[PDB]
Amino acid sequence: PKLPRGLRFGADNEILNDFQELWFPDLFIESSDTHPWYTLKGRVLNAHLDDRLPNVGGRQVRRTPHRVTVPIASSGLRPVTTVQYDPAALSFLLNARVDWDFGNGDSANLVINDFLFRTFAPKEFDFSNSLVPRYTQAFSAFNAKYGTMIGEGLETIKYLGLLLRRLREGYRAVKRGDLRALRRVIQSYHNGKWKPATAGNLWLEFRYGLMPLFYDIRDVMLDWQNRHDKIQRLLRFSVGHGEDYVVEFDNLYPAVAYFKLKGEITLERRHRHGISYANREGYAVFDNGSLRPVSDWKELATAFINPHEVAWELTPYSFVVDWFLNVGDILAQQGQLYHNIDIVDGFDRRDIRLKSFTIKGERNGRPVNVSASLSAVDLFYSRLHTSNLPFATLDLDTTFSSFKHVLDSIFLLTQRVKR
Amino acid sequence: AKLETVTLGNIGKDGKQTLVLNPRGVNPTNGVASLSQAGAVPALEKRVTVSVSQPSRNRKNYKVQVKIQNPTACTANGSCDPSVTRQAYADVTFSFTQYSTDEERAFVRTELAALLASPLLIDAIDQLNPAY
Amino acid sequence: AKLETVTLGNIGKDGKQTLVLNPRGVNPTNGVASLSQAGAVPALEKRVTVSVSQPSRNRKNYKVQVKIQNPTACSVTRQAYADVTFSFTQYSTDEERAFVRTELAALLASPLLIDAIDQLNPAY
Amino acid sequence: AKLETVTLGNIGKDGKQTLVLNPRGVNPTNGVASLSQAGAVPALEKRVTVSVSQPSRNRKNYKVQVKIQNPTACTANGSCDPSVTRQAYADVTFSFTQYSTDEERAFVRTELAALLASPLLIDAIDQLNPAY
Amino acid sequence: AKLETVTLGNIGKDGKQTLVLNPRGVNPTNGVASLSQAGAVPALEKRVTVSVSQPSRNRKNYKVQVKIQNPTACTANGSCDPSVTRQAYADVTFSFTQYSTDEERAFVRTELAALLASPLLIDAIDQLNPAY
Amino acid sequence: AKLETVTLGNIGKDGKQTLVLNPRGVNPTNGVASLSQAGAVPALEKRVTVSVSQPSRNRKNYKVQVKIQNPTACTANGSCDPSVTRQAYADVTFSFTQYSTDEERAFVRTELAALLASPLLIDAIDQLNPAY
RNA sequence: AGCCGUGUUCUGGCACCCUACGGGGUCUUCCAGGGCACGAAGGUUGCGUCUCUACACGAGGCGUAACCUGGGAGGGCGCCAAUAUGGCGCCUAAUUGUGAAUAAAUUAUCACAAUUACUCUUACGAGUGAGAGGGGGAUCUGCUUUGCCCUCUCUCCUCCCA
Repeated sequence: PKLPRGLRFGADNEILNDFQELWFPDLFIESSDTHPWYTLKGRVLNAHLDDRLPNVGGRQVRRTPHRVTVPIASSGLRPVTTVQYDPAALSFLLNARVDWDFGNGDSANLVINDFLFRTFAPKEFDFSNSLVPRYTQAFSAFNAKYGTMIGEGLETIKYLGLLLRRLREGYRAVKRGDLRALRRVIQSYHNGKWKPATAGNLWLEFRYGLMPLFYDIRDVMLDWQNRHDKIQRLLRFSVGHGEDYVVEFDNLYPAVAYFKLKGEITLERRHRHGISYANREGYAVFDNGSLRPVSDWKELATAFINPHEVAWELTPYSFVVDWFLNVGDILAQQGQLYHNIDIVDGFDRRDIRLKSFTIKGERNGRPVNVSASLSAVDLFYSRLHTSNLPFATLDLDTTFSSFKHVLDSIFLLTQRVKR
Repeated sequence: AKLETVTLGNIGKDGKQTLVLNPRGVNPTNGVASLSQAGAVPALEKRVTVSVSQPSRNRKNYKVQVKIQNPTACTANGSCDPSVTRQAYADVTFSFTQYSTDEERAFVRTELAALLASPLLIDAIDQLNPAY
Repeated sequence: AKLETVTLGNIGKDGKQTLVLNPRGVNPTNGVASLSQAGAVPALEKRVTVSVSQPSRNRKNYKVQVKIQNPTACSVTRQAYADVTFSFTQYSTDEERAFVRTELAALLASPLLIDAIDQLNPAY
Repeated sequence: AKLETVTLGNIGKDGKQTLVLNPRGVNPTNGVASLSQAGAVPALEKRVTVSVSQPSRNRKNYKVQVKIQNPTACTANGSCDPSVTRQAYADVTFSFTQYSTDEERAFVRTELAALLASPLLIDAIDQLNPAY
Repeated sequence: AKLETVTLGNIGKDGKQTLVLNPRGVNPTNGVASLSQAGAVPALEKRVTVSVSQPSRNRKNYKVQVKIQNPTACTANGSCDPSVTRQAYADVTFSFTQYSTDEERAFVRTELAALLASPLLIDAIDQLNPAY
Repeated sequence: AKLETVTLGNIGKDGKQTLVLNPRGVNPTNGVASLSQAGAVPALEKRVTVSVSQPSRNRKNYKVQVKIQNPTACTANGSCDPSVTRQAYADVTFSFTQYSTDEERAFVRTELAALLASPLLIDAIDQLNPAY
């Protein structure tokens, strides 16, 4: 009651998504008239008619209420919502201008507005046989289509870990206290036998004496963020197939049995399916109230290169240890993106959309001429969540366990840094 | 906590008056729900605001702010509508952590509610007398 | 100021057509409510935005703004739009505010402004 | 397109034999469904495979392969179980565009079927007679 | 080789426990079908993987691989989530020639089962006592 | 190591603006200092980085570099976060032979200052006009 | 051939500890000496930058947009071998129109000019699919007759190096 319909509380009073309502909502019937009136303006058989009578007789559609979700992952992926709108009969307004000049004194010319008609809706259809095949091949080529980027990401993250380890060595040298031994890393960048000039200082030979290290760190962590972005974008596979289905509308008489209206309506129905992947443990209970942003990822990288920093003259130790700790925090946060990755969500959607139409008036010798434009009011749209996946999936846990291992190791390394 | 007509019954010195704050809306730019007593002059009405700040990345602490404003009439012997002369303000900001608990939240609420009625704060605000 | 479906009848040169404006999300970046045509596509075409900016260090002086936008296509080939801004002081009264609203409506319905809008002719 | 016992009717020269291929399975490593005649010895079963390759970034074309495998028994007068001596292959390779039609591709199928029926291919395969 | 619920009865030292293993998705990258306990958490703990590599220029010599894997875990006194303190697992590998016969393969299966049932392997694993 | 506060004056065309630059640190790699305005915003804080080099191997002359940033700080930007819209770069570079003199350096120094103060460079830096 | 530097390495010590006041084990490198190999932006144009020139002008290098040479990856086709797949060969931006084209007509080669994915009038331009790149930092009580991070830029035979 406190939270909106599609939400619920957790153990420690944390915002969470109510699956029972998300995937199994309470349908309800509705018969809310939208345009239960039509207006004819003009003259027919020398009779100016401008009445306004109703057109809608009875409505009935089942649908679901309004819901709210919240991302259940660091990347911000939201869960899918079960929705239904399956009108018993379709609806399409026709703002046509019927007119026809017949002999023996018989002319008609007027314009119709807010005139709709109900017709059958082909709900019974299933393209599973056509959609299921279009996953296996995609998965098989996946590794052949992105193994390159996954491998370069795996090496980039290990390179980040190596950089952080070298930085940790330098910091530990700083903490223990030594000017000459502190140059262990300094010799790892100059590519040359650098000689001293005078008596230096600990913080002086560490604040920017490691500019190549800082530049490398910034560059390759931006590199990893960029690849990361794509990689998590790569954890989703949506595919759909569309076909055309022409339909006929029953006869109708906008006037009082003065002229008949017939023709055809062109629609297409497309069946779509989308599979997703994420953690299989914390997906149900993902703390959205305590997470770090994504900007601090750039913040930490640029901090050491920032030539504006007063904490180097007040508390170097605190600032550098906080740098470590926040890096480890972000690392652990992104770690959950690769722990036990399996099918977590799945939706199947069936939707109908008009494309074209045709109109033909026939009362006596095909006297009517129609030049109208069609527009729909009600379209069949049914999107249901499903958990049964009757086909071989692409379980991407084994191919990501390495990344999880790497991030855990790096977090251990950085949390091992003490004041 | 949906908005609706709030009617404070007995309030005041002798405890006889009542207040009816009608539902204005919620400024969404800052997530602030507002309530006003029935009138016409925006400058001559008792107003109340309630706001609910979730733990930001730079804060990590739940906040509830509740404000009350009451302006004086000092209506003049003619010459136009009254003029705002004095403005009584009250502000309360409650604060907890993420693993906060309903019970001690209501506890602090009721503690302050009964403090406001105890004789200490009575003459502390009433007569402006330093707590002594 | 509840947001709901608005049925504007007797509009146009001869006051015959009707506009059905359903509400949308109130823009949280600046607190502005929106209404759009019944749809489907015209929803993202036609627009009516409403905001009531309360006093601030630059306002003082409430400012109620109403913007209307009509794009005409055939790709949007033309775009008409209008904007109304009522500035009201804090001591202003709803008497004053309804007077002003009703006066502006009666002006737009008066012959002079139909002449100056529809055919775009200065009062001469 | 569920796999299922395929019973190919009149078959061969006079058109009197019949073939019964049981669904084996579908190798997903390359997305290929396998059918095989009911028997015991894998080396002496009639085999068939069908695959459909979607258009990829380096292909951008619909592909469908149908492969047919016919070993010959040549069982020896005792001395051990039969050994494979000869193996006939058939390899059919349909390829179409993203925008092609069920019409087109059914039509070209039935074209191929009629062609394999027609007298030309008859003696061009059976008799090994060069087309002339 | 349809995949479905497998009910492994009369197992353990006294042959009284039962194991229910449901199927999961088959590894497309190398074609490996998997079962695991009915769940919930033990599903990701216990695993049974089966694969059949068919012949090729590398394979000749069909190869049937059957891995079983049982993680023993527990909960520290004070912890919440169980940690795996041990991992038992075994691998069975059949290599058959293309001329192999269902006859041969079947008795092989049965002989392996009977050996596993025999006192010899019984004590050779249960107690890890070599044959002497 | 430069740790001195500079109280500048006669800023802008009117000459009535004043500024103060407080040190922020030293960059122990290239002999660079850092000075900023009092504040807590990049756009509102003006940057002054002086740098002095000595001959090592790549060059045989000194280098006195001076980089000043005067970002345009906008007030109204959708919130109380004054951002930057126009970054004002001012880069000065010197090169003195190792056999030069403090007299010569002061000579160039004062000539630069006087040209900057005169109406010569003002027309080319502010109004952007060529030498007619 | 010198050596500048890089790498390769070994001798004494730097260091401790031990032995016994006889003498030894060592790791981290470095101080000296010794053994051995080594030093190359493909060309053009265009932009920002470091240094030398100096009236200016220019020059070298740097980082880079784009252009050409070769080379590679994909590359399609056929030839195939035993299916899967292994091997062999051949091949690549292309299409249309204008100049030359033979005495006269075509007219390949070259040049010249445009095109590139679908639907929309074929007018301008719009929509969508696909990919490429960049910026934003994007979660709290949002919608959803769309399934889900927002937005900017570029391409519809490609990508990579000298």
